[PDB]
Amino acid sequence: DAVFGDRVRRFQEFLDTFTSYRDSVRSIQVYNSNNAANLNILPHRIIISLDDLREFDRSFWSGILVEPAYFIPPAEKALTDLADSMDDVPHPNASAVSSRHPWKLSFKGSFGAHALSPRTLTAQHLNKLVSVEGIVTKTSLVRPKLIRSVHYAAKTGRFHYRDYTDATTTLTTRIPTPAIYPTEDTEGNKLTTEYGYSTFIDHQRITVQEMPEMAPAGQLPRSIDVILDDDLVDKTKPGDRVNVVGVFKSLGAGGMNQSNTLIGFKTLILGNTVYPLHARSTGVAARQMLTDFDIRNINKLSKKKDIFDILSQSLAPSIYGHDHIKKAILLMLMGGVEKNLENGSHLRGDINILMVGDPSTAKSQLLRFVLNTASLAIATTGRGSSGVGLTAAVTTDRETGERRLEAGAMVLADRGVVCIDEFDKMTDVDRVAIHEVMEQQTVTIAKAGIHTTLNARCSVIAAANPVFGQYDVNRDPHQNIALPDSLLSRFDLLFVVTDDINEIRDRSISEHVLRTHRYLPPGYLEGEPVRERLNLSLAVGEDADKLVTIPFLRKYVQYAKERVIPQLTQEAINVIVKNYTDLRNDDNTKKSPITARTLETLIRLATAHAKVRLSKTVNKVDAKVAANLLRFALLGE
Amino acid sequence: MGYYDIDDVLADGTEFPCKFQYDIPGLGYLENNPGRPITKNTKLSLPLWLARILAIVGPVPFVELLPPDMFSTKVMNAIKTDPVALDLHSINSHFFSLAIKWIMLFSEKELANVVSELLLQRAQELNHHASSLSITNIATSTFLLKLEEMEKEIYKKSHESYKDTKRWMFKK
Amino acid sequence: NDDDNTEIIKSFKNFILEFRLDSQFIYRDQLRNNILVKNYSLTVNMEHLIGYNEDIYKKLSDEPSDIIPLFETAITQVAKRISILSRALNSLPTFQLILNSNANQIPLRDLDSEHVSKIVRLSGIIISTSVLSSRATYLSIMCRNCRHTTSITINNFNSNTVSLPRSCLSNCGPDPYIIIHESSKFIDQQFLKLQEIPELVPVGEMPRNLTMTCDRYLTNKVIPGTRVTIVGIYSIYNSKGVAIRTPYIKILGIQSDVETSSIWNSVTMFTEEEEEEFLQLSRNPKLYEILTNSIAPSIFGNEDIKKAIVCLLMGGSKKILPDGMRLRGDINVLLLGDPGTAKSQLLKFVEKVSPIAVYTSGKGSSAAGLTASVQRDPMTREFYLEGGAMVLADGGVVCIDEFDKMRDEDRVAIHEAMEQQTISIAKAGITTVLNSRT
Amino acid sequence: MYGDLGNKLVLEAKRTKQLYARSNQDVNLPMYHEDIIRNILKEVSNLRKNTEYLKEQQQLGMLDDKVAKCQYFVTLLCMERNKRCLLAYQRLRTDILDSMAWNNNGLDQQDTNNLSHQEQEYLKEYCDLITDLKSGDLVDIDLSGSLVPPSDVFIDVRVLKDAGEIQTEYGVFNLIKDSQFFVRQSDVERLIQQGYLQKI
Amino acid sequence: MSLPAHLQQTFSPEEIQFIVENEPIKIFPRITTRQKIRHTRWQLITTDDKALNNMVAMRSTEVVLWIALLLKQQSKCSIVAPQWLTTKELDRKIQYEKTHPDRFSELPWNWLVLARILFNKAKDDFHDPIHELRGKIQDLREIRQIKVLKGLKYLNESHLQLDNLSLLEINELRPFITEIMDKLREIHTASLT
DNA sequence: AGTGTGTTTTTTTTT
DNA sequence: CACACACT
Ligand SMILES: Nc1ncnc2c1ncn2[C@@H]1O[C@H](COP(=O)(O)OP(=O)(O)OP(O)(O)=S)[C@@H](O)[C@H]1O
Ligand SMILES: Nc1ncnc2c1ncn2[C@@H]1O[C@H](COP(=O)(O)OP(=O)(O)O)[C@@H](O)[C@H]1O
Ligand SMILES: [Mg+2]
Ligand SMILES: [Mg+2]
Ligand SMILES: [Zn+2]
Repeated sequence: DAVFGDRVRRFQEFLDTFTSYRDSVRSIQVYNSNNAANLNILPHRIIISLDDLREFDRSFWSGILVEPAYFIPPAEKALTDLADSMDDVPHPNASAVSSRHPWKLSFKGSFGAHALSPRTLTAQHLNKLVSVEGIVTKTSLVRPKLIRSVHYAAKTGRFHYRDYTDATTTLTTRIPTPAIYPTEDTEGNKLTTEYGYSTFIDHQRITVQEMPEMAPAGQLPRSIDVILDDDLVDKTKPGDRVNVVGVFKSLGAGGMNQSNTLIGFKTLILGNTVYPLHARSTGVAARQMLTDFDIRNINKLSKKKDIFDILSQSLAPSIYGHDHIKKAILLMLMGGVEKNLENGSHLRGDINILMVGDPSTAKSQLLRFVLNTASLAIATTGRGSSGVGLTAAVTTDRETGERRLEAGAMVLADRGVVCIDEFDKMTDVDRVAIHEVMEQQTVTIAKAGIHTTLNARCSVIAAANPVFGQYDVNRDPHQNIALPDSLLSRFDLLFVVTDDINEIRDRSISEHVLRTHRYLPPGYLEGEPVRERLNLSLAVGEDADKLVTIPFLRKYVQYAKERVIPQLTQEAINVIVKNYTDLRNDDNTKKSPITARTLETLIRLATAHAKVRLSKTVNKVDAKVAANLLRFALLGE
Repeated sequence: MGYYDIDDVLADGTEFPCKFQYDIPGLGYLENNPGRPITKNTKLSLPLWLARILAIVGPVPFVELLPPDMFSTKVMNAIKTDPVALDLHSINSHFFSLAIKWIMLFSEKELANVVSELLLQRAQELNHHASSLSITNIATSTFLLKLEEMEKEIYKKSHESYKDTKRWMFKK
Repeated sequence: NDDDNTEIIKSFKNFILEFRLDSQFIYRDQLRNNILVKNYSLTVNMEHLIGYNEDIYKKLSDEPSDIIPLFETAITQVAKRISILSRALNSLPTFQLILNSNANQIPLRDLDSEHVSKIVRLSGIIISTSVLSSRATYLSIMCRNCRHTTSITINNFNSNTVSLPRSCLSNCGPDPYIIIHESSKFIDQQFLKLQEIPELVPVGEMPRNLTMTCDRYLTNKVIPGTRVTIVGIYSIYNSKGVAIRTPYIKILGIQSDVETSSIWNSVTMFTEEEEEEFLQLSRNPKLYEILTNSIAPSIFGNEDIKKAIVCLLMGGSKKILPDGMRLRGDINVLLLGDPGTAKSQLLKFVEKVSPIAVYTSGKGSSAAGLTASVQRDPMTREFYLEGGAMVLADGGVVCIDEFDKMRDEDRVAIHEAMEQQTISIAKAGITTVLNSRT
Repeated sequence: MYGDLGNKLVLEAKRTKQLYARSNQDVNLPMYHEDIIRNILKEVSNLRKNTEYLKEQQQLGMLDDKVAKCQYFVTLLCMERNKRCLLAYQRLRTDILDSMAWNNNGLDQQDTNNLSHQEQEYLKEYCDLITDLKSGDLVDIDLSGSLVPPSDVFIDVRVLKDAGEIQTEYGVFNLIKDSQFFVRQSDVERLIQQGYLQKI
Repeated sequence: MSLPAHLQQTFSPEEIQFIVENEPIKIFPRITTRQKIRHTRWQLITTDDKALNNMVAMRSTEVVLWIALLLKQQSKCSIVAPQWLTTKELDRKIQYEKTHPDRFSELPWNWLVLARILFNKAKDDFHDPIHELRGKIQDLREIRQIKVLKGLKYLNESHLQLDNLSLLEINELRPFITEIMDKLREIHTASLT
């Protein structure tokens, strides 16, 4: 332990070098204490970048990489003793004091030399801490691990704590032991096992896969499991891009028990710290940041009436025209209020729009633009997905051993904007399933043995081609699209895209494409091949942390969903009802009797229009704008 | 440095972020809007060959440069973590030249120190690769990709000397 | 004999150190090369070994299984002697041997019950590649109660595996030496499966396949569906039927029967010269019509058609906009016309020209998952995603037959995938999306 | 943006010099890219026109030299950048010219289409100057003499192509197709210059 | 052109060979150029032909290298191996190099080129078996390269010194070394005000 | 008393 | 890995 003690001393010298860390720990402890007096207790997790401490000690920083299993254990021991000597509030929660709260070490930045990828991970670099960012398909459920056993015979007055770290949490590979709890203890003592004071760490077997696009053609994504034990439990859902900082470790004796003997070795990545980054193009994990500077920004424009049109223009800058369509998709993006009632009847604030368009009307790209604009962005085509699979798969999983719920899109759909393309081609069973589950925004999932009902409230855009190649006015719209009005009425907006062509507009489209094409991508050599590289992003973890820019716009609108919650206002109410007067009984045969749905649709549309204005309540301007756009869409103009 | 050097001109041409400390009319053509003049406190990328002079000209410089992400702190962090690992060409095909110009403009020893260290490490690795002779390797090509063009030239000349030697002593 | 074995090791190092041609010791040359780029691997030709000394080669042939580890030890000692200053375990990873035979190749079919544990030369096409599997070059253990810690350095040159240590070995138990998997050093292994010589076409015989193993400097060299001429020792191990054990091969050298180079990492094997004449052909506009005429031999004309084919194969540039959008590069050409007009013949020729994609047919391709089929894995009841044609066609210009004869409904699923240049699947609760650059 | 046109020109020139340099053998001079040259010519003319507008600009109302003269100096910067780019390209061209002259006219892109007139007579007069260096003094040594050290004067050479007899200094020599001939090094070198010999 | 860029950067191995050819060397004649007191003189400006007029078959004669090689091509010349070339000297130098990883041994800079040429032609006249000599000189070359590598760890922007490095190796190393060295110098100068 | 040995229907996918 | 049986 002389080298162990030396590493403890060097880590202490580190803590001395960087006050901010001990300050952060101090802030953590006071956060723990006050919240304890009051919840949401953050764990004893401490985050120190690789680029940190790299300066004062090259040797220690290197040996962390070379032999993490010998560097981090003493480092965390020193972390813990420093914290408990510096928290200075030992008395409260004396029960948990004996159970002990380990202090955990995390990291920031990219190793590069160590941190490359799951596929690039090879045995040549093993027992060394690395980091990889990947998609996780499989997540194992949590199971506590009892490493410190609390057991005691009343007569002894000793309270034996037999602590066992067999395979996972241990780094020294301590010998396996069963923790029998001998009922004789040592001196024939009953040795009652005292529940509580006993450490339990909820274990996770989480396997992470590489990018399909980073994987070369014909190569399946490379998958490797990671372990999380009541320290990093459950930030991430399956199928999310996530960066994990883990050490490459082997277990199972490599399978070389006695003889077959050519079987592979059992290895696995145990990850101390994890940085989830599932945002597209390595963004902010779909979590838009916020600053008071950005807060005060935009707002002054929101007072100006033209801001809504400016936002509409900003959308799909690669597309020409479709300004009303862009306004509609903007209204889509902003989320309406889910009105709740003291019964099973809960009003939906979700926005659902159906659109029919000729092939190559950019609507597919439009759906793609909505995708890359939305946070969740659950999108597919009519042939793209299996309806049951996307809604719910009630098949069992072999590792689980019993019947499992597997909602491909539905559970992914709820609490996020979702998309669907070519719904005419979609399986009719899926169509009738989505029918009335998107109206009620909830699915009973009572199919098969499992009957648990799970909510599915989300905003959906539909882009299905006409039955004929192009919409023919001579044919009825329902002749042009075979999709029944069932839940087709339950689309808050309906859109028809016809690729009719006029010299002025044709020139406009052509010039737009000409500008988009000759334009060399930002920077780069004019004669330079496309790179679309990995960006070699060193920043990992907290290191990663009139026209308007798009991601900035997305951050603003997300901030809006967070903040702006308008309520239906009386003058807006009167405008709405005055419209509805003739809207429900319009003499013109616009087809699709609007009924009671469209009243709620326009309510939501005016609410989101107020959200554009950032007003804490709706305004009649929102109501009349929504009515104007709705009549625009319904007339087909 | 050679006045007629091609890389000299190329590095000079690269635009760099410049913040306008002056609002001077008539220079709108620099923004491709000649009618609209320059306004105060505006950041704009401008060609390096223009840029360094524009920082020079000014009392208060008329236009002020911006600290490049090209020289961002994370760049030096990545360098110090592993000089070999970084793909310099991806960062730039003229990174070393740009650093030279910046240091002549701004004598930052620490930047000079880290640049020298990176150059040294890539120099040992380049010597290893050039000394390797076919009788090609994927890792050597990957390293070539990771290197700045001028580094590639050094490798080319060194490996050329190696090949001349090996053809010389091993055969008439 | 251990001293005799060391003497044989010395003889082998005398081979490598004092085998030269025209004063050139090629072995030290490749040695210093593998020092400069740290590939602990060495390539040797047995013809050279015979020329220097028949006897050592014969000793090799007698029982290569244990001769090879001695040779690896000799190479490691030689590297220590050369690349490390004099008087300056796991400090230097062991070099591993690579061999090229050039002898006859017994067919995979008609392999004898003889030749067990004998070096053999063969060829076949890969049907499957395994993921990497580490192997304990060095093993770190401790005697449990005795606390005695010891080193083990096991080679993959026996049979199956060495059993765990028994007894105290300086009671501590039948296996006191508990393996501490931190100091232990591992090297990845990969398992391979060769189809028997597609050209052999044993009439009425299902193509037999054998398993192989590859070492760290042999693994991942080649992909499935690619033919390789192999030189590895015939190998036998027990699967878990009396006295019958799994036949396989431990490879000492890998050569491509298809002879096609590996995934092109932009390393110019054509070098500056060949690309220079390539640009010269690009410089001369007449060479455009040269490529036009050359395509589709015996077609007798249709030159503008061939020009269109050349342009399509040439690949449309995919531009990625700064916006979330991205200009679609590839295009898919439609072939309509009268039958018996060499159309399918031309498609086959074009696919033969460019193997980045694979020629197929509509009926031959599974209707479900043409782009990528979903199949239930034998050892996982979950229906996994199997790469369909346009997964393979992704990154390649693909020709497929009988479009009209194909059922239309799934062909609808193809236009969306090509339009997006990806393949988005949310079926069966699996939301994987794969690129389709074809 | 104005030098950006020059930037493309100099990138093209660097491509050409890389193409030539990577091949030790002679590279035929690529087509003179007078398109970009003339584009820059109009740009500089219009650049000069804008400089004149700056002078007249002031004579009228742009009298704020701090601003006007700053604008004019900037123009000067742009035009100097363009000029220096053109100088670099032209110098590279001339280096290629000198290389080819030494390798072909001195050691013995033959077509001048890739080459503009001005530089055509430039290279012709440069070759004349090389001959003048050969002329008069230093006539004893070959000004374009082989830069390889001489290995052996007497070497046997097989005739690459049959071209009949060619007179040497003292020995008759018929270039009969594929005939070995073991003689001094001067004659064999000069016939290698025409390539009629081979294999060393 | 006037001079190819590669040529001006460094001396070609053939130029090194020429320079070594300009060196004198000990040989044995097989012709008595001496005329009995009881023709044509060599009359060389670059080298005293008086010695050339004075050879007697099998006697101590020193001549410049290239003429020695020329006559050795003929049957009329016998070459003398250098003393350092002797296997015992080679072994001593090897032992020295192993003894002193810091520095090199005082080899005659042209020794590499000499060994090449003699192996090319003087294979006959080596008293020691030639192959062992080839192996030993190869090993010395390897050791010198390795010692260079450790020096590469210690490359400096101020001063680089090479005590006993051969002319061949320094010539082949000069381009890369000078490029790196001058780049470091430029970096430092830019750092300086 | 030696020492050995055992426990973690559905749903697409064809067709 | 490690604890009830069936003799060891
Ligand atoms: N213009 C032509 N020049 C040369 N051979 C031709 C020509 N047209 C047809 N052929 C021959 O006719 C054969 C018939 O074509 P196939 O390869 O069978 O496929 P195909 O032309 O697509 O016919 P279908 O439409 O599939 S029945 C070709 O293989 C050629 O050998
Ligand atoms: N108005 C438009 N402006 C720009 N591009 C357009 C426009 N309409 C269609 N496109 C182009 O049409 C192509 C196909 O569009 P897509 O999204 O597949 O059509 P659809 O609307 O039928 O789904 C894309 O390259 C898209 O940019
Ligand atoms: Mg579409
Ligand atoms: Mg056909
Ligand atoms: Zn023991």
